[PDB]
Amino acid sequence: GSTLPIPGTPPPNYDSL
Amino acid sequence: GSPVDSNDLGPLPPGWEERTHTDGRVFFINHNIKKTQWEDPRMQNVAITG
Repeated sequence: GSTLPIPGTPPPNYDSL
Repeated sequence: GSPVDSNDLGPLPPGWEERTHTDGRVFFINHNIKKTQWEDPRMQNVAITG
């Protein structure tokens, strides 16, 4: 039940990578 | 088509990196101020100064 392909928030931050 | 250095960079811009998203789509990420983006920064260009 995803549907939403693009939420709006950018990819994973470098700090979290 | 039309081989020229009009709007081509190759391995992304300086300080940037091509990272693979959890969905498979490779996004762009800069190492200057640690900030990634879905859009293409190397593509959004059509002018310079020389």
